[PDB]
Amino acid sequence: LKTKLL
Amino acid sequence: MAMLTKFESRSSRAKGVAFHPTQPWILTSLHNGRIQLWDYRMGTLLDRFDGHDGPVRGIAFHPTQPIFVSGGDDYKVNVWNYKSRKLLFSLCGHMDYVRVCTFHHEYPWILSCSDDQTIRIWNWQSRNCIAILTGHSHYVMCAAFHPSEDLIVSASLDQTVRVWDISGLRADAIVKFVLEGHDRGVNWCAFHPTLPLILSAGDDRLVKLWRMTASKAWEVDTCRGHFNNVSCCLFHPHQELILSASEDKTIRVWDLNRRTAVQTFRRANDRFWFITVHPKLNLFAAAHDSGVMVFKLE
Repeated sequence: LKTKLL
Repeated sequence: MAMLTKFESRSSRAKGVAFHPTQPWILTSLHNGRIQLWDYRMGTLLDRFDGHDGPVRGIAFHPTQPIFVSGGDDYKVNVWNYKSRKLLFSLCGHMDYVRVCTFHHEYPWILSCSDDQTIRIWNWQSRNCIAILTGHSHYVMCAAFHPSEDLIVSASLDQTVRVWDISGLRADAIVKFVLEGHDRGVNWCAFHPTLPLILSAGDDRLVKLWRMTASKAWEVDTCRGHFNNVSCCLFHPHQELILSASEDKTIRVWDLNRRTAVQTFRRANDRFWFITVHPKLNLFAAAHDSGVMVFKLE
């Protein structure tokens, strides 16, 4: 559901 | 090309880095929510600032005032005075993670962009939002002011790069170009300091170079290499070179006019997230999974 969390 | 490493911080993952204009300091904003201030001449942690919950992706010094700005996954844009060592105020307004924040080189503005699909411009003296640029249909991963013209370039997971006319230095903003070419999300964009060129970096493992006229814009060429997402890219300010950094654990240098590979620098086990250049010196910094490196090239 969210991306680019790193 | 040779890398002359001047300083390495060892830490948990770093996301953003900012060079002070006159002192030998960098701010490094961390995934753990802390902001570190390092003296890279001595290798000392001068201070640490705690004012966000979660990652701090955006970080930037003001060019002349003792201020820095930070932007976080808590959606806040924070303005700090590093001399008094105080958080001055928070610009809340964004409705999802902040990906970038920076000061304008002349006007009292802060630029930020966000997963909420907007780019926002704030006046830091009046502490209000003066512009909200809409149009992207997914996260805005990067936005930057042009150094001499009233333009902003932005990059989005919607697979586009946009150039915006900001007008309204004195509606406020209109999209001038929409650049399509990347087959996947775009993570970063940059203006060349003097030529009408733009660089972008994507989840397609590519760095692309684009050129602008007064009326048109198109893709020039592609830097091929990288074997994972390209996190960041920039133009070398003093040589005809392109720099990029990637989750494939490399920083790569390419010729600007040919896009041929010049040099690849690797780390054994650290993804790269961000690269920046000192606003006055030939000095570069890169953020990765294990900290930040500050270096010169040849």
